[PDB]
Amino acid sequence: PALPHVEINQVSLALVIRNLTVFTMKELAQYMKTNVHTQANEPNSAKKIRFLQLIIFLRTQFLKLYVLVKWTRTIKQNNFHVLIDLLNWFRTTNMNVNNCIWALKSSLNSMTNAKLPN
Amino acid sequence: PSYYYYVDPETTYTYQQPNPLQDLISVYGLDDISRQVARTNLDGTKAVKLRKSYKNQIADLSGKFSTIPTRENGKGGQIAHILFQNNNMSEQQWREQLRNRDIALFQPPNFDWDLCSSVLSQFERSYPSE
Amino acid sequence: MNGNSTNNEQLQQELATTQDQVASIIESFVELGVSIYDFPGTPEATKGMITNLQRNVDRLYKLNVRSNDPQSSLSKVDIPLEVVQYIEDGRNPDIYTREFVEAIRRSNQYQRGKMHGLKQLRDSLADKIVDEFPELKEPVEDIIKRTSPIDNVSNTH
Amino acid sequence: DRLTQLQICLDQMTEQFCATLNYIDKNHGFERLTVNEPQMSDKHATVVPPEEFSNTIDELSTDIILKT
Repeated sequence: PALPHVEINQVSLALVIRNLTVFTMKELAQYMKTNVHTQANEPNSAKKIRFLQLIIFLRTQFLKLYVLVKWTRTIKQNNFHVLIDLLNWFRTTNMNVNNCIWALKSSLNSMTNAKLPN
Repeated sequence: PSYYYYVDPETTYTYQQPNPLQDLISVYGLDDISRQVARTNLDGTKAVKLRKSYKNQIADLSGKFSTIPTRENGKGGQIAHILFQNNNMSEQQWREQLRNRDIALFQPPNFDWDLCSSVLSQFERSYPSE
Repeated sequence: MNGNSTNNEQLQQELATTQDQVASIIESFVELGVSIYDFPGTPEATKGMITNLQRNVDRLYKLNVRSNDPQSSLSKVDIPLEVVQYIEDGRNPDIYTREFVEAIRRSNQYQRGKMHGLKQLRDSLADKIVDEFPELKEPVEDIIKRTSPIDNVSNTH
Repeated sequence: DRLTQLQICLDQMTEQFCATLNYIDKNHGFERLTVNEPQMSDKHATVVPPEEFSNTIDELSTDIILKT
């Protein structure tokens, strides 16, 4: 049966892979350009500590990507959007029984102005 | 016989499409998703409860991690904001152009390798412990 | 269905090769991290960690070009923000599928209960009306058979 | 004065209709299609015993037709 497909707040996995790759080597470049010059404010030991922190952060981000690709591997038919469309259909239908009630109530509130008293 | 208003024998009504009476999991073929995450198997046997963390997902990789990087332990970041950023010739040529304009950030002069060799050569002896 | 089946199979192969490339990157990261922590200070170790970075960068090449090649089902993968921010909380992403399908079932059962309750109200009203009004029994039964049509999308479960 | 009571009775019909719809929309439960499917409950959902649920349905219906 027909389900209205929603395009709100989804993204392709290729787009987030591309975004993660450009972000990780942009951060590699940004750590690269700032650590060219060594001063008393930035000793090379602190440079190595910062490099260790950055590679730990990048390892964390790629671990998150690994968990995401495992999660996509859990779904076999790649029909998660079918589930989302079904839930959005449920959101529309649950309100419909409230919508007819509110239609009747609005009908009454428009009806109150139309009598002719004793 | 007296006709009654808006009660018309030729007026007919059908069920909703899809019908919520039936199990809509099976109508859209979602039963594979159902029993793979079910807390109890559909034979009277209780199924395994899913873990709170994703430690079982990352259990097959050997690494230095023993805890779970979260938002609240100061190990993760707001990476989803970055991850949700978005911007004749045949389809082969145009897709080559797309993939190669996704390579221009991945090569020097953006990532000069002599500069990185000299800079990470600056690391002195031993690991200072903090 | 054949095209969908081979798309899912090729997608599974793509997911597997992305997973093993990511695993290789993570292994290289822990290798260069312990190389930094266990640095001997030698130029050979400097070249070794340069080499580790080189393999990481070319792995990034290979999984970026596979994120943009025409033969890619990774564009066909549908990913919301809730699953990726759900992982960033450190909490298990299959719960998101579990809780999500449980929300589907919970809403379905709420709707089915409302469905049966409306049916109970309808037929109780009908029986009571035909008890009070015998002259209206034929329009009530006509309304009942009209508003309870033959099931063609309800016989399947 | 009789027509005034008639109009009061008419919008009492309408109030009874919307009240019955509100009751059947809010205080219905969650029905088992089979016995093996899980039955879950919500603390934010007004669950009622089904027998007195049907009794309240009956008394709502009978007050509708006694007003009729």
